Amino acid sequence: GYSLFPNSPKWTSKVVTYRIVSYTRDLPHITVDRLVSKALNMWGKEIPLHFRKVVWGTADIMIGFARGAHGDSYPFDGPGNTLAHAFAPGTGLGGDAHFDEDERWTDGSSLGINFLYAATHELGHSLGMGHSSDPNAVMYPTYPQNFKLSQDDIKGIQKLY
Amino acid sequence: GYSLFPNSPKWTSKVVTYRIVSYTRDLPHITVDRLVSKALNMWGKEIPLHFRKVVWGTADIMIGFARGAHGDSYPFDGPGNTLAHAFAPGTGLGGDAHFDEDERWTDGSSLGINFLYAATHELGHSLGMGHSSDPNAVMYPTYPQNFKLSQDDIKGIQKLY
Amino acid sequence: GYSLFPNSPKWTSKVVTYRIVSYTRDLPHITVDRLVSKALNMWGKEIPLHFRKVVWGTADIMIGFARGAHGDSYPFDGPGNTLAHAFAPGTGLGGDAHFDEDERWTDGSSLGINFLYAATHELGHSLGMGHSSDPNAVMYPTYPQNFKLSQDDIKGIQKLY
Amino acid sequence: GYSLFPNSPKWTSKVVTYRIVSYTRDLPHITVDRLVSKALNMWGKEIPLHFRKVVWGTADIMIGFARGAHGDSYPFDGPGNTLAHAFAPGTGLGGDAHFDEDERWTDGSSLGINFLYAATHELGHSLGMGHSSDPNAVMYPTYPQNFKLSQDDIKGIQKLY
Ligand SMILES: O=C(O)[C@H](Cc1c[nH]c2ccccc12)NS(=O)(=O)c1ccc(Cl)c(C(F)(F)F)c1
Ligand SMILES: O=C(O)[C@H](Cc1c[nH]c2ccccc12)NS(=O)(=O)c1ccc(Cl)c(C(F)(F)F)c1
Ligand SMILES: O=C(O)[C@H](Cc1c[nH]c2ccccc12)NS(=O)(=O)c1ccc(Cl)c(C(F)(F)F)c1
Ligand SMILES: O=C(O)[C@H](Cc1c[nH]c2ccccc12)NS(=O)(=O)c1ccc(Cl)c(C(F)(F)F)c1
Ligand SMILES: [Ca+2]
Ligand SMILES: [Ca+2]
Ligand SMILES: [Ca+2]
Ligand SMILES: [Ca+2]
Ligand SMILES: [Ca+2]
Ligand SMILES: [Ca+2]
Ligand SMILES: [Ca+2]
Ligand SMILES: [Ca+2]
Ligand SMILES: [Zn+2]
Ligand SMILES: [Zn+2]
Ligand SMILES: [Zn+2]
Ligand SMILES: [Zn+2]
Ligand SMILES: [Zn+2]
Ligand SMILES: [Zn+2]
Ligand SMILES: [Zn+2]
Ligand SMILES: [Zn+2]
Repeated sequence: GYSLFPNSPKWTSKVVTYRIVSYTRDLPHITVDRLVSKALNMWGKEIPLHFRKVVWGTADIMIGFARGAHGDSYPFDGPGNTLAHAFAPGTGLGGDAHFDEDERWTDGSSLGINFLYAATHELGHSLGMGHSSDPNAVMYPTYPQNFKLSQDDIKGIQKLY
Repeated sequence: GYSLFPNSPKWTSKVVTYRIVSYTRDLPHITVDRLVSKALNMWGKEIPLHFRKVVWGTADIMIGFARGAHGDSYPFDGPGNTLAHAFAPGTGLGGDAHFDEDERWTDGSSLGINFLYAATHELGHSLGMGHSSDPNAVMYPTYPQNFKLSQDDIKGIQKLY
Repeated sequence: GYSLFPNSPKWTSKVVTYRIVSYTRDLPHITVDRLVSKALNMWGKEIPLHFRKVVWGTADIMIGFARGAHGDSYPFDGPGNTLAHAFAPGTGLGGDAHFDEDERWTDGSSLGINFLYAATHELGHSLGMGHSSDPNAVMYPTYPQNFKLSQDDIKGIQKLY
Repeated sequence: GYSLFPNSPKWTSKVVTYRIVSYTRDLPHITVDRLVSKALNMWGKEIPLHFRKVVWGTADIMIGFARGAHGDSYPFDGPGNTLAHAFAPGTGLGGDAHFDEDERWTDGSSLGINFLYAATHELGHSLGMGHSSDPNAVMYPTYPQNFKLSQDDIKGIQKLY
């Protein structure tokens, strides 16, 4: 089933702040804001953890779109191959979720990777979820138009928190 | 000569809807709309199948331009290499035709891949045509300024429909 | 020294038309127009051949910038690697000169590949010049801020025309 | 510790001019101007060398952003891999510092490679500094939100000047 990160890293505070640092030309900013809130909320409603949005400076969870090298040890690689990545809870880069600007992202109304599903998978990592062996789980290692957390996802996040 | 898809998939309804979901900066939207209609019509006039254009939501044939990964298992790969792809008739991704935004497309007045020819080849796949061994056929596996369906193309599409 | 193309292809008419089909965001259109004229003129003043500019349809020498695949059998390849190519005199693609939009081009006032030098090298091919073994020649196989045709370049073009 | 370039190239004049030739869409021009001044000044305050900014033509130190091939023998390579490069003091390309437009650069307020740190490392090369074996040094070979020259950096630059 589900998995966590080596050593079960998790957010230790009752509240975790997040910030959408950069956006994509593929969608309106407000759309990304709403979808990010929804992705967070689907994990959030299952656990004793609260998220607070900030719009400047540093937050526990820094979310953004970027092309190529962007300040961490995992530069993006253009169209295709890697699509996004996120880091387990912790200080610094810990918890951050990055999306490769060189793909095509959609709110479901156009062609593209479904951003809501992608954000839910990545933010799952940002909360401490590893990959699942259950094909129905959002945390399954491979990639949406209509979904919800699977029982395995809920079981895993509740186990961690 | 011509070929179909393994198991002869084809549209079973008298009418098939299509939608141009995303466009290219290389051309005016209306130009893409017209060229898509023409490509469809060249296959359409030869068979008992009708196409209806829609401009929102899902249609049987979803047509669009995209860079990199875009929601299916065949992400685009930047400039060069793969130029486009389309799927045989069926539910979901079936029938869809995608074009790589990282190439240069033309209506024939500039440098670029001839979009009308490319669309006619891809939509051929969207209708259930495989590749032909006849060099004169639009469905020949390799890539326009002035063409029409070859006798092999017509023979194949009529055989399927 | 200099070389021509296998079989000495050359323009057989007294006048050769040319058209700048597509431009680059790196420079003003008029700048590209002027630099192209200058590149042509440096070869032109040495031979009994005249060039006439056209701004629509097809011309003997079609000049343009493009990203990735663009209608011929040599798609561009993104930043780096191939920078441009041109074809020996002849019908169709013959004589055409293409420049990869994924590099940086300059009129000499910024960072970039010197477009005047690049255009002079490519249009050399468009006129029937092959590569030279003389390092001073514009037609040397490898890549400008201040130059003129070398004696080898002049000797070669005059030999062909 | 620190290293210089083979043969200790260095600026021999009391004053060295610099010009920011091209900018990045990632940041305001003035921001790049300020950060470049700061990077120069951190090396400058430690040595008997003065920098003068120019805004046209050629300067000893030409600074700029570029995609792909850009006029030297080291074309950039798209997102990832090489991020930037600079040349040791000397005529022509000597002293120049180039940054790959295909990455993401930041002033520290967004996602991206920290431009101030990157500029300080590259301009270090432009002044004649090689790579250091000291992990605390800005000149360490690998890649920022809050830094200053390390004692090794200062020792090295003072040794050269
Ligand atoms: O997200 C992933 O799993 C992998 C790499 C990765 C990120 N965080 C990790 C934590 C542990 C191990 C690996 C990772 N990125 S990917 O580009 O291969 C990717 C894989 C799966 C999905 Cl669902 C999506 C997306 F973008 F759609 F969310 C992206
Ligand atoms: O269209 C093609 O054949 C191949 C891959 C492909 C798409 N659908 C298929 C169905 C079956 C088998 C392969 C395919 N794309 S390609 O990029 O190699 C390509 C090949 C041929 C042409 Cl004509 C064009 C274009 F874009 F011009 F239409 C593209
Ligand atoms: O122009 C070239 O030689 C090669 C490939 C090529 C084009 N035409 C040819 C005719 C015969 C043989 C090879 C070629 N392009 S390249 O990108 O390797 C290139 C090589 C040299 C120069 Cl000078 C420039 C530029 F762009 F600056 F003009 C480009
Ligand atoms: O800057 C570097 O070291 C290498 C290549 C290089 C440039 N100048 C050199 C002089 C000698 C030897 C190698 C180099 N560029 S890199 O892209 O690998 C790179 C390496 C380290 C840093 Cl810190 C940064 C940046 F951009 F952040 F400044 C870039
Ligand atoms: Ca963090
Ligand atoms: Ca990617
Ligand atoms: Ca479909
Ligand atoms: Ca491609
Ligand atoms: Ca021609
Ligand atoms: Ca290239
Ligand atoms: Ca210099
Ligand atoms: Ca790069
Ligand atoms: Zn990242
Ligand atoms: Zn994952
Ligand atoms: Zn696709
Ligand atoms: Zn095909
Ligand atoms: Zn070409
Ligand atoms: Zn050449
Ligand atoms: Zn450079
Ligand atoms: Zn370095």
